[PDB]
Amino acid sequence: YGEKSVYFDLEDIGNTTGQWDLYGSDAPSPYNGLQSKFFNTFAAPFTKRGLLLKFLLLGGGSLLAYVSASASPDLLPIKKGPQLPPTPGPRGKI
Amino acid sequence: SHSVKIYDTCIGCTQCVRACPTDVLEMIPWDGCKAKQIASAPRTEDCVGCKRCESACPTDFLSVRVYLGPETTRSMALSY
Amino acid sequence: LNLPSIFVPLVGLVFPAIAMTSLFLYVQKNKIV
Amino acid sequence: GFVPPQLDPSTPSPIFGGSTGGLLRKAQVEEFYVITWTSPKEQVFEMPTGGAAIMREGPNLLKLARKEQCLALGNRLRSKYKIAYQFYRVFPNGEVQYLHPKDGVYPEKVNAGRQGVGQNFRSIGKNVSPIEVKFTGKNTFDV
Amino acid sequence: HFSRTLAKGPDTTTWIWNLHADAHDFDSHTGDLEEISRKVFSAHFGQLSIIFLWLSGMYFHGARFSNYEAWLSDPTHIGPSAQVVWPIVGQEILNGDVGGGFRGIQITSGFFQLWRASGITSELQLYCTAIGALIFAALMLFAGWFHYHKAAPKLAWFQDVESMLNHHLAGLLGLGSLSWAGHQIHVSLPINQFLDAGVDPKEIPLPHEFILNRDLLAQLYPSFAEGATPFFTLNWSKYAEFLTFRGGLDPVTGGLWLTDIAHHHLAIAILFLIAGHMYRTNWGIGHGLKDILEAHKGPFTGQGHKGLYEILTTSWHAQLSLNLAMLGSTTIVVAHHMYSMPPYPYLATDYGTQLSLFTHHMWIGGFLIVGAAAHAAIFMVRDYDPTTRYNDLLDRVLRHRDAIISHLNWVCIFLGFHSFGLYIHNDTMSALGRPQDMFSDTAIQLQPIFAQWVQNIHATAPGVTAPGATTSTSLTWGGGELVAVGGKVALLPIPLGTADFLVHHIHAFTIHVTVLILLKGVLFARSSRLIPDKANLGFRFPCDGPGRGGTCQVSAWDHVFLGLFWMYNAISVVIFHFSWKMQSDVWGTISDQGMVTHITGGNFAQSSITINGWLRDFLWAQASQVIQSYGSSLSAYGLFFLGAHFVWAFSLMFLFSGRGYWQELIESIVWAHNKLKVAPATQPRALSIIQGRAVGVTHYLLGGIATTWAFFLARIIAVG
Amino acid sequence: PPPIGPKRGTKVKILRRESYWYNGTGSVVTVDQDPNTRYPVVVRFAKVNYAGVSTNNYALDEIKEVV
Amino acid sequence: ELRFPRFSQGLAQDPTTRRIWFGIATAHDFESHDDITEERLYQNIFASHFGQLAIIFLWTSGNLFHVAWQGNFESWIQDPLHVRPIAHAIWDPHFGQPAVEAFTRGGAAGPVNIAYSGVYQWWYTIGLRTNEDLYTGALFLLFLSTLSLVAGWLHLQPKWKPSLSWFKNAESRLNHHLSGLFGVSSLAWTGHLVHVAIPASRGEYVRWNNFLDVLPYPQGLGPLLTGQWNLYAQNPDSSNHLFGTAQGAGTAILTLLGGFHPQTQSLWLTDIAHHHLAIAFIFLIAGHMYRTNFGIGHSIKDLLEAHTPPGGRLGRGHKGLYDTINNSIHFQLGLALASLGVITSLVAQHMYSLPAYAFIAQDFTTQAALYTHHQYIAGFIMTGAFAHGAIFFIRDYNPEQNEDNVLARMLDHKEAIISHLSWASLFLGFHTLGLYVHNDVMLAFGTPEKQILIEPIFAQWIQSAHGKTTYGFDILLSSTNGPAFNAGRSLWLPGWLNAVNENSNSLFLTIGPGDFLVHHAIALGLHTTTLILVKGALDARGSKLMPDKKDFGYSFPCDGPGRGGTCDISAWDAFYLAVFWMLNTIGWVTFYWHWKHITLWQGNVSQFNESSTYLMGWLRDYLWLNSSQLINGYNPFGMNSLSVWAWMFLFGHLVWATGFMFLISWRGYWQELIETLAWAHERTPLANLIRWRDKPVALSIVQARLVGLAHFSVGYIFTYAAFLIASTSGKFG
Amino acid sequence: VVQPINGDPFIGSLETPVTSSPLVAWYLSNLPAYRTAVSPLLRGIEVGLAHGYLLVGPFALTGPLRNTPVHGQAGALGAIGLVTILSVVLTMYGVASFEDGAPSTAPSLTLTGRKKEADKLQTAEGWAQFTGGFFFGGVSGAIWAYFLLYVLDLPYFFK
Ligand code: SF4
Ligand code: SF4
Repeated sequence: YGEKSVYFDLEDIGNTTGQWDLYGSDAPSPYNGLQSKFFNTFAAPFTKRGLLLKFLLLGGGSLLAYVSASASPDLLPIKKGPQLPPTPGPRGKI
Repeated sequence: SHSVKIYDTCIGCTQCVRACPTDVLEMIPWDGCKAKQIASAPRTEDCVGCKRCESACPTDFLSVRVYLGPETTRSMALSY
Repeated sequence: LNLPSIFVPLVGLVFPAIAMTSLFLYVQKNKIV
Repeated sequence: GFVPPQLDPSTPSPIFGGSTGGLLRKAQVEEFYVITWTSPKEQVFEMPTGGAAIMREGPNLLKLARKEQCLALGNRLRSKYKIAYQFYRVFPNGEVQYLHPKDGVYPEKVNAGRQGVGQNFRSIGKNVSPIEVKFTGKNTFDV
Repeated sequence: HFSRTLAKGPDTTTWIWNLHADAHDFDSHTGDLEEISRKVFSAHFGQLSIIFLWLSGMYFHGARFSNYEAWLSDPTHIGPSAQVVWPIVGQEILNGDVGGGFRGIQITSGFFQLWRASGITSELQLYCTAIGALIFAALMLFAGWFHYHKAAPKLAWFQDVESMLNHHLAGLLGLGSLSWAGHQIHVSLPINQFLDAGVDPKEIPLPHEFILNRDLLAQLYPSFAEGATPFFTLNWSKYAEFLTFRGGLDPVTGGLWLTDIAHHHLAIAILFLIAGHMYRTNWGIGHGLKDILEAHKGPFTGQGHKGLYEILTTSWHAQLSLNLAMLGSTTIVVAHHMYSMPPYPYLATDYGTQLSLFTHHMWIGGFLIVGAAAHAAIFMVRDYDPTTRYNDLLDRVLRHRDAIISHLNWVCIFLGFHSFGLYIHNDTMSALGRPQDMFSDTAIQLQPIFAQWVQNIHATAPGVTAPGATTSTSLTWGGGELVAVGGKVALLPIPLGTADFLVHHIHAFTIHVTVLILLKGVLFARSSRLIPDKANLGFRFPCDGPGRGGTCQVSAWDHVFLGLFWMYNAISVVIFHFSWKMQSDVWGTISDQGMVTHITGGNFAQSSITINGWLRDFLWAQASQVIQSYGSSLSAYGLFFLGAHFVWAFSLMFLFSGRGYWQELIESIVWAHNKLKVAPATQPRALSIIQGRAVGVTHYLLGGIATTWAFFLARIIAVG
Repeated sequence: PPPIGPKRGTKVKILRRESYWYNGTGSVVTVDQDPNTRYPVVVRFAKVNYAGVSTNNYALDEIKEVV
Repeated sequence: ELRFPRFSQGLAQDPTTRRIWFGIATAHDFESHDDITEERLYQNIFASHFGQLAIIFLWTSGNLFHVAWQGNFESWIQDPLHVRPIAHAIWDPHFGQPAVEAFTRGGAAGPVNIAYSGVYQWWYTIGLRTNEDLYTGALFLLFLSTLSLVAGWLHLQPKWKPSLSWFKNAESRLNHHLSGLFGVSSLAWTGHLVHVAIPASRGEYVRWNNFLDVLPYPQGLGPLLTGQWNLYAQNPDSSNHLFGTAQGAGTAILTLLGGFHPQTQSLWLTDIAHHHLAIAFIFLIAGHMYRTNFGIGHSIKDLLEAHTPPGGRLGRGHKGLYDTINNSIHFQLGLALASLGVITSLVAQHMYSLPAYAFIAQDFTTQAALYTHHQYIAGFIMTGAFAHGAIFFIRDYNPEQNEDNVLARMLDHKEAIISHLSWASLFLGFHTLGLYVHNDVMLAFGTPEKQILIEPIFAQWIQSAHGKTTYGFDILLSSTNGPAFNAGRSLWLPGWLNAVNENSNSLFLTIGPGDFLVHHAIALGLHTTTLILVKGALDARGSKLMPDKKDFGYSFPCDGPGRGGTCDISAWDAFYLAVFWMLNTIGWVTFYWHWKHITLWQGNVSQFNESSTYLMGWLRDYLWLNSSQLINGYNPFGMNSLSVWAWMFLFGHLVWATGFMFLISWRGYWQELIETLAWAHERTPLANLIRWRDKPVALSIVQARLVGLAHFSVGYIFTYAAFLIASTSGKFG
Repeated sequence: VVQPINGDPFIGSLETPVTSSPLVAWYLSNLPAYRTAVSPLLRGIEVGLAHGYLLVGPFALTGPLRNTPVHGQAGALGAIGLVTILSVVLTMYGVASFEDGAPSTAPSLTLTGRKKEADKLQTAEGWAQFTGGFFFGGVSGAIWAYFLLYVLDLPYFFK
């Protein structure tokens, strides 16, 4: 592959089909050691996907429900309720 | 894959074979007509279902029939 | 306790989220027998 | 009989500037196709993916994403020019399947040795009603 | 054409349709470029003859069945009328009281203003013009016969583009502009000055007297007393009386100053005379178009523009596509500039004429642009040949068509969201009782600051960047000046707010989508990933079968089919915007104390930011005139309104269905006719797929456009 | 041996259900004498079918002689 | 059974997004599933039916519970003509304060919706009085829904799965459903009316805790046993009776009065009880016709084989029809759908003219809503009947077993049937449209006296024969002396004649030329829709263009561009085309009903009578005139309680327009665009790390037709619902 | 300056200044997503920090409570809610796309053809670690932006 205008090679299909890494970098970690140690320690319990999905869904639903049920009336008009006498209906309807 | 069938009213004119865009059909020897040949469909895994072959057939009713079936990457003509 | 303030978010937001997640995971499975 | 030709991987490709209509991830993961031919001289032709290319004198090898593209280009080569061609299917593991022309003779020309597939020896009006194949898993045309 | 079309399909009715569909597709009849060119030349002469006949009709109807003479004496309180109907089955109710002791149909073509600007004062002059136009139509017909059946030119004559450009630039446009400037200086200017001085039209001197008596013309402009001496002595300032650079509008007639127009046409004539000496024909001086094109290379490897001369010299369709695009764009620009800077006297206060002219020329421009797309696609299918006529730039475009189309698709989606979703946001907020959360002037503001900056620059231009101009080019820019004629507003500064921002981005969205459809049709006319050999199927074919998932409407013709709908959508929104904005903020009546009352009282700013506002305050409110017209002179508009709704509804039967159903039904109907022995000699067939699409789109566009036509005319005649 | 099928120019009625000219009338052009030919009778019709063809091949038991 | 959908390996192996869409679309077509058998088909259908019953019970339980919890049923009972019933409360956090103020109605403490389904009047008429009754009903219906789910699970297990022979027992099912499902249910409802609802209409509160200690009649069962049945009718409620009270109350429980209750403007409950008693006994008699296992009864097969004319033009008659019906489920579904659609239209026609619920005639919005709702449902059911008939012809019909019977002959002369339907449609369309256009031209030229105004004299004669005296005719029941008049002179004439001669109601409304024109328009719609559906059904097996259509199934895209082109050639496509005509016909019907009634209710019938004879009259005086209050639901100056209906009006217009995109543009354009999008995604940095697992493709041809039709229908329904409700309720509440 | 990608004319891509400029290559290679040899958790931390920090502004300044003395808290809470939704969707994509124990699906070739270690991001465990880092960083960045804007009250052009 890549010799005398040849782009096909059965011994290297990855090159022939263009399965490259255009921008991937092989450089080592640029982050400081202590910073990485702190983040590895404190972000560990969130790295389990099966537990994370259930935790996110349940906790988020609970938090949303709690926020909705505890909203101040001055912030949410639907909580404040009507403040004016009702408008009359047509032909005497109430 | 789609299904393609040839019926014995074929007159062996070869037009359906020429019309196919994916080389599904071919001609084989026969003794049932004056032309002494009949169409065949050995490569239906490459058939896309365009029905050009039916458009090319001169008999009434048709001697080549295409029945659309389960869809695949080849039948849907996907290049990605 | 205002029941609508709790139930409307659950039926409009949380339950659709759970149902859509479960249906997506069910239709993405490569092996269901 | 007929011995299918072997695919030579050291065959040059036509001179082309590139385009956005070439191969995609399907060639990497599923399959692609290769068409080869021999040209008497160097000359301009139309790519099936858009744009124009220059075919070299001698052997030419071209990579494409679908069999339909290969057959369209081959028909153009046979009709406009007078060039014999053949194309193959290539799999990600490297195995090669020779495709066309299948037995060295074009399908539209009758040739001995071909076995019939999908032939019903009756007129099309003799197919049964669907009720006769209900719950049986067959087709009224599958005989 | 008739013989071959009949021989193709003699046994079925289909051939009949083909006979009409392929009448003028000359390239399909023969492959010889010379014969095609000769046919095109003769057909062009035929079109010119038809146009001359139409002009003759207009002038004759103005001379015989019009109140032009009465209107000339009182333009403000008399409505133009040039069509009268016979008293049959009660249709004489259409002869309404237009004014000046005349009953007829009021016209909105603006011919009275044009004739007044030309200086025509009597019916005899209109008769003479009609007779001359008839003579010219006959001459065009004879020339069309002669240059095809007797004296057809050769192919090398047609391919002389240098000479054609020189003659058409210096002879057609330059000399035409100069001769019209002569007419305006010597005929239209004094006649219009006398008319503006309140002189009886039958007492105004005849135009030729102004040529045979210098003393008569010197009383209006003293410079004419010196004759042609200042011109030869280069003391041109003496002609400053009738060659001005004022700007603005004439306060008496509401149009542009005629002296400005004469000076403009003189300058244009000089410019085109200079431009017409660029290309080399026979004397070894001038440029070569091929050399100019081949001299523009680029850093992107080889030179790109090389080879375009051969393509544009050997393909009629490429020339037609490019010329259609340019001419359509010119028509749209004409509409804008004619509304904003009214060139005819008493045109600005004739609201019906202004609305009609703007809308009509917008429609013409849109149709022409779509035609440009269609013939570009036809060139791609039929004349493109890289092995014989190669061009680099076209090849590169074809090699990144995918990137082009993907970027255009994204920009269309972005524009659609961030423009129409703002209207939807406004509707939702208003319905929810939250007006403080809307996108409006009294809420979250989206000001078109760049347009306002341009308006301010053009309003403050006189005296700084254009010292020689008395006022700005238009009263729309600003300056705080209002021009009123006969108690009606002609023009005044046009404010721009949040609603204008929203609607302009609507226009951008619709235009980008129409471009997406047409350009996709062009760039994939020959092939695609789905259909590798689409060029062999042709320009106009219904599909390539139900395979590959289904391939309906892949041809470039079907792209033109869809682009027509999107063009209709875009232009309809444009003309609705114009109508509502002009009625709300410009047109109106001014009292003796300077109080301005607009037709709809300035409701555009607050009502046009929601879809419900357009539904209620534009459609529902302004349809009152058309739906209440029965029993009056405008009842024909109500009848046409209903009929156009009917035609539009009828088109959906063709657009929604398919031909297999109709052929199967025709089978039973044919059985019924056979049983009674009344069978037709020609076998009936259902319309082809392509013909079904064509019929559907034609009746859809006709119904919609005619509906809007009746609505606009009824509203503006009854209220403006 | 005598030739099989009707003579040239004979008027026949079509009995094939899926034929465009079913229960119609055609004229015999020629009959193939090869015993292996499954549809030897060539029939021509006045009206073309949906595909533009006006001739077809039929078996002996798919046609009926009419006068 | 590898991945979704599990019931189809052809779809499960599909690598595109199509696999998902069709997976949803084919889920309930059991006959097409892999390795399906007849017994499994019947069992799955049984379980699905139990599911449908469970859903229905849950729906009605929810309605009852929300009315009890958030409604004002008790206040509405006290003031029926002035209190607006409440459907349910509103809790929407997107609301602004003005919306909260505007939607607070009916005495509630917060924003609510006003009910238009008529449940208040219905439940009040059948004896419900308090919130506790509604709560008990809701709980009982919830229990019934749970029981339905349990039974659906139970009859699917191996122990309790019925066999095919049980499912194919027609005689026993017919006997049980006639005697038990209809007769016994009607008898039980008569018992409810006598024991509970009628006492409730007189101030007597009878519940489960005292119904054994309260006599429905003062003399109990004495008159029934002694044979003096007339004693159950001698003291009916007087003309000054107040419905909820004992003032003027009688004691009769079965009568033959006729006419309307003067206060509630609805039918007497006593007449309803007697009617249901008679119907119950008629069905009980009818339910003993067929032999199951006791040696007495008729055989359906024998009856079908017997009816064969000796020399008439019918061939073998009804021979073999029993097997065809009993072996084809699609035939049974077609017959059932046809009957149910007819019944739905009859219900719509009779409930507006002969109301049975107290105070519902005065609730104009409810009347209009109910009529429009049930007529649209009936139209959809009518289309479905013919769809499943065509399906029967494709999948189940066997010519050999149906030789020379009625089905074979119907297939044999399909051309004549189609030709005659086509002629009828052409005649109706030509002459009706011509009359309308002639009248429009006469109005345009200012000569309204030259209109062609044809009186509907046959319908006027029928109205006169039923007792109406508006037109001055002297046909039966309107003349002083007559045999038919004298026979029923004392039976029911005193009430019926008074009812028909009071024009305040909707009983035999006065009609004129506009009624004639619009009725012939409705006839055109019926005949043309029938033409489309019948042509689809009879050509479903094949035609000259496609003689082998039965081998391709009920629904397929086309047969390609050959033979001249074959778009929309399948029977499914005929159903698709017929839905548009059904919508158009029902639109005409409901426009007519609503305009006539809205002009009657305002006291301005001259408006309809004068404007309905030309089309501009319909456009201006019905649509444009009645849209003003609706379109002012919100505007730059504020909003009111109609804002939701204005928003829904615009929403319907938008969905209707969106359907046009799918209907007009077709697939190949979109597929070509999607390929470009796929390239773009694969080439974009930071986004090509994300990969689709189902390859994106454009929607299929048939899928596009279905989606476009769905958007069209939803937009149609929502737009007209918004207009109807807003226009009626803005004027009347 | 426009060439076929990596010199192959028949791969469906092109090299342009937009795609192949050395500055563009350096910038893209120094982003967290393309640090193929670094731990997925830390790259997820960086991505989450950035996006959670940037999400505060729109919610705080455009929301329904923008004209209320609690607008900053509302904006921060909205940003946290959006971060939670995005984390759920990331977990869904990871569960659907990657089996447990399957090898990495990332390319193992450089532009010059040199073989490399496949990126561990394209695995079940790697994607889960990246998602956990993203959630933690998003919450932390939202809190940090809120602290800078509405606790210290630093001078900003609009707040
Ligand atoms: S349908 Fe198209 S691809 Fe299939 S056999 Fe016929 S011509 Fe070939
Ligand atoms: S529906 Fe019509 S246009 Fe579409 S593939 Fe079928 S025949 Fe062609």
